[PDB]
Amino acid sequence: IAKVIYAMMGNKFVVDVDSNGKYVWFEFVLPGQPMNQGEIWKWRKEVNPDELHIYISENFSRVMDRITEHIKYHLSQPHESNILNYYKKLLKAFERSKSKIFNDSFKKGVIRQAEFLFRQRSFIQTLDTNPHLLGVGNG
Amino acid sequence: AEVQALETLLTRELSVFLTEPGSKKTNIINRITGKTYALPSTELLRLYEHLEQCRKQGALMYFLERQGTYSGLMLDYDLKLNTNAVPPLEPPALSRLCHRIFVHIKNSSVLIHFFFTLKPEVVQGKYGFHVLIPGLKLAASTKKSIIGSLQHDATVQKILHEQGVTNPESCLDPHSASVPSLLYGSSKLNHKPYQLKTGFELVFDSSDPLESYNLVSELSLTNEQGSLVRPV
Repeated sequence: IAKVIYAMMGNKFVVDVDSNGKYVWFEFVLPGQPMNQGEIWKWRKEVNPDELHIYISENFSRVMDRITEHIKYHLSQPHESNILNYYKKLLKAFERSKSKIFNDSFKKGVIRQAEFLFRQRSFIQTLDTNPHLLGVGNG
Repeated sequence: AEVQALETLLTRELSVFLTEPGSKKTNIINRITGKTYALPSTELLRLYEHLEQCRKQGALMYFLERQGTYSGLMLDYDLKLNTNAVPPLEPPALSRLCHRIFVHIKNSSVLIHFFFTLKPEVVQGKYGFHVLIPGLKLAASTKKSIIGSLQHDATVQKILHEQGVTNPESCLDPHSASVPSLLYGSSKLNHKPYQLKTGFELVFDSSDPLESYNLVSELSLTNEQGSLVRPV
């Protein structure tokens, strides 16, 4: 799940280690979302990636039920004993595991695993190093 | 369990067949989400069959269709009876109605399967009637002339009077042929879908004046290649 999440939004979140050895999440603010005044079009510190939790709970269901529909369609066609046993067992196991994504401990584990994938070496010390760029309220 | 084929079809095969909601090229429209489609005959008959299996098991559907330059005869009757007692549509009454519409359409362009459906009743305003005649294709101002003639018709008034109907006229909407209709089995908002009582057939001569068919496909106005019915 962490790899799929990184595949779909590996460009909006980064993780780096601070001076205290604590992982820190950064989010790239885009227009049209709740946010303070003046941080548009620039990164911001995130103590806890709430947007990541909301996304993994809401938009992942799209791929989940899409693949469920694909399995159902593939089961529709007639074949040998494979459709009678293997696809049925796979569908049962998958529908059993579908509800996991709404659990809290599962989400925490997924986030902790994705911390490794979203890691970007040499990000904190290269932050705000360009003297010719000055962040303002419009960008 | 079945009906899933319908959403899979709509999302995958029918997705490429997008039509403008306000465009007149569309033929099949669903009012659930305001989707308008202009599909060719293939997926048309496919969705007809699918809706047939759905109606075999049940459920409620809200599909619509609009009559184009060529279509059959679909009419709506707002029979607001005085009392909520069923006047069962006897074969003589249906024969009288068929003969009256026959003689009404004789004095027009000429070169027939008759399908009758009614309300499940138990409702204020009593029931209504929707006769469907998809044999011919004369969707033009002649349909408006026929609508006016039936509005001025008196035999159907006494035919309804024989059934104890206090609404001899005004049941047929003047815009019957100029508004979209619904396929058989398409229910109304908070209303049970209609049921068929009997389906008969006959033939017209240019000189001398049921569970064995795909009923949705046959009754479709835009389905020229139906089996039971033919595009006269």
